[PDB]
Amino acid sequence: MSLSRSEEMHRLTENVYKTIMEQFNPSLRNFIAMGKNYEKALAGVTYAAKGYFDALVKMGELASESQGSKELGDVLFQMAEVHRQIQNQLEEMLKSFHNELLTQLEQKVELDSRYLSAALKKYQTEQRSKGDALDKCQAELKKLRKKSQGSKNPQKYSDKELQYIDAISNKQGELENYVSDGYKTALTEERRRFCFLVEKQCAVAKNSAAYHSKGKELLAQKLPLWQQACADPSKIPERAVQLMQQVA
Amino acid sequence: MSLSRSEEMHRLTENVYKTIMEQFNPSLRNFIAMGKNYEKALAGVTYAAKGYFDALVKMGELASESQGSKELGDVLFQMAEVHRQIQNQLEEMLKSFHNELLTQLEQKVELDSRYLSAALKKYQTEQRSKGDALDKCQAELKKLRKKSQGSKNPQKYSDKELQYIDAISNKQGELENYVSDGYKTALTEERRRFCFLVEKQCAVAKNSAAYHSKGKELLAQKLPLWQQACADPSKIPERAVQLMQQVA
Repeated sequence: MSLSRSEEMHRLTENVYKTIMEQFNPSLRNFIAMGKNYEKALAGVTYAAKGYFDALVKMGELASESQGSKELGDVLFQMAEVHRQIQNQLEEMLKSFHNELLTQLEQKVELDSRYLSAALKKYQTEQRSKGDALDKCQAELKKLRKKSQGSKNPQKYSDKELQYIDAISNKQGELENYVSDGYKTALTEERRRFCFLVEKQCAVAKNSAAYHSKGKELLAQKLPLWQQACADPSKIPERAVQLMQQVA
Repeated sequence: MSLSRSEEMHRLTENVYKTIMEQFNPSLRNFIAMGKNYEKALAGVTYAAKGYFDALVKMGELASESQGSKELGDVLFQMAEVHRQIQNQLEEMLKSFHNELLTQLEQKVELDSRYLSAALKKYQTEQRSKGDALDKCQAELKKLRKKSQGSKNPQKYSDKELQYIDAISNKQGELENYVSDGYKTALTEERRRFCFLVEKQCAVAKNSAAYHSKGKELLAQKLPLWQQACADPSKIPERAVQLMQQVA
C-alpha cells in the first residue's frame, strides 16, 4: 500500500523530469528562436521608420518654405515628433524583450542541460541504493528467521531479529520520505519553469502597454488638430489676397 | 502700380510650378520609396510575430498537460490571443498605409510627371498672348498721340483716343484677371498637394491610434490576472499533497 503508492510517486517523479527534458526545454528553445526572429523583425522596422519620418520632415521643410502652405510645415514636423516619441517607447520594450525575456530564458535552458540530467541521475542512483539496502536488510532477516525457527532455542537470536525489524522500518521510512521529497521537488521544478516564462512575458507586456498607451495619448491630442489643418486646400494666404487686390 | 505688380504675380506663379516639379515631386518620390521600405519592414513583422505566438501557444499546451501548472496553460493561450488581436490591428494600418497612402501618392506624382509641364505651358502661352494684345493696344494709342497736337476738332480726336483707352483698359483687365486667377490657381495647386499628403498621413494615424488603443485596452484588463497567476512558483497541486499525505 505504502509501497504501491510510493512506487507510483517514483514513476510520476521520473515522468516530470522526462517531460521537462524532452518537451519543455526543446519547445522553449524553439520559442527563443522564434523570439529572436521577432526581435530581428521589429528592429528592422526601427531603421525603416526613421528614413520614412526623415522623408516626412523633408516635406515639412518644403511646406515651411512654400508660398501658401506654411502652416502645414509644423503639422508635418509634429507627425514626425509623435512618431519619434512612440518609436522610443517601442525601443524600450525591445530592450526588455531582449534583456529580460530572451537572455534570461536562454541562460536557463543552457543551465538545465547539465542540471536536469545530473539531478535526475542523482535521484535515480539514490532511490535505487536505498531500495537495495532495504531489500538486503529484508533478505538478512528472512535468513535469520529460517535459522532460529529450526532450533531448540529460538529465543536466543530474537534480539538480533528485533534489531533487524527496526532497521527495516527505518530504511522503508527513509525510502518513502526520499520519494515523496523527490516528488514535491520535481513538481516544484516543473512549476518554477512555467512561472518564470509567464513572469518574463508579463514584464514585456507591461512595456507593450506603456508603448501603446503613449501611442494612444499622443495621437488623441494631435490627430483632431492635424485633421483640421489640412481641411481647407483652397485657402489663400492673406499676403496673396492683398497682392491680387493691388493688381485691381 | 499694376503692371509691375502683375509682372511680379506672373513671376510668383511660375515659381510655384517650378517648385512643385523641382522640389515637391522629387522629394515626394523619395518619401514614397522610404514608405515602401517601411511597408516591407512592417510586412516582415507579420509572420515573425505569428511564429512567436504559435511558439507561445505550444508552451500553453505543455502547461495544460503538466502535472501542476495547468492553469498557466490558459494564461499562455490568452497572451497569444491578445498578441493576435493587437497584431491584427497593425495589419489593418499596414493595409491602409499601402492601399491608400502609398498607392494614391504614387498615382499623384505620376499624373504630375505627364501633365504639370503642360499646365504650365498653357498658362505661360495664354499669359504672353494676353500681354501681347495689351502691348498692341498701348502702341496704337501711343502712335495716335503723335498727331494729337494741331489737329482740328479736338473732340473727334478725343473720340478716337477714348476708343483706344477703352480697348487698353479692357485688354489690361483681361490680362490682370488672367494673372491673378493664375496665381490663385497655382497657390491652390501647391496647397492641395501638401493637404493631400497630410490627409493620407491622418488616415494612417487614425489606424495607428486604433491599434494602440486596442493594445492598451486588452492589456489593461488581462495583465493584472497574468501577473497574479504566476505569483506562486512553489504551489503543489491538491492531488499531489494528498498523494504524499497517504504515504506518510
